Amino acid sequence: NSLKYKELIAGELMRITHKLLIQKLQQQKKEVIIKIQEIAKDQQLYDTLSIQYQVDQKEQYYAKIAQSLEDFVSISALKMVSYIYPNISYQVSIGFFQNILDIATKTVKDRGALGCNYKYLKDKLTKALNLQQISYPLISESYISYLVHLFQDFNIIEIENEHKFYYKQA
Ligand SMILES: [Mg+2]
Repeated sequence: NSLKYKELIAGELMRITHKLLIQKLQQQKKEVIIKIQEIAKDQQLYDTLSIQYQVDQKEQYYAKIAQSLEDFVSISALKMVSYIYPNISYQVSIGFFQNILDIATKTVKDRGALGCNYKYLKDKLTKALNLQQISYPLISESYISYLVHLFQDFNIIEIENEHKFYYKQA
């Protein structure tokens, strides 16, 4: 029930949904529908849910996914269209995720030659979505790295290989 754990779950779900959304668009008519069984096929999601819950059985794994996805419904990123297992599936709002891409693009573009880092972009996305009706952020660090890497694969962003390190003061 911690706010940090909710964010970590929601961020894996954000990536998965965006990944499915982009796959479906390429292979195709107007709407994109994803099954809960397709959302479930991600190792990090399973590993993240396995931190606090027993999700070795599918139904229990699916239950906990449906629970975390209720917040996605209330912010209009998804809409449930089939309710009765084995047919639990959702329509993805293409505007919601395109808006995420518009905001990410503008944030990094306005920085120009100074550029920015992963925290900055995360705070900026979150401030600009302004989803105060949930009470934890949906944007995790792992979702931001997936976006940054996606942008790099489309030649939009160049990632620096330099890192800072510090002497540990005894
Ligand atoms: Mg993620």
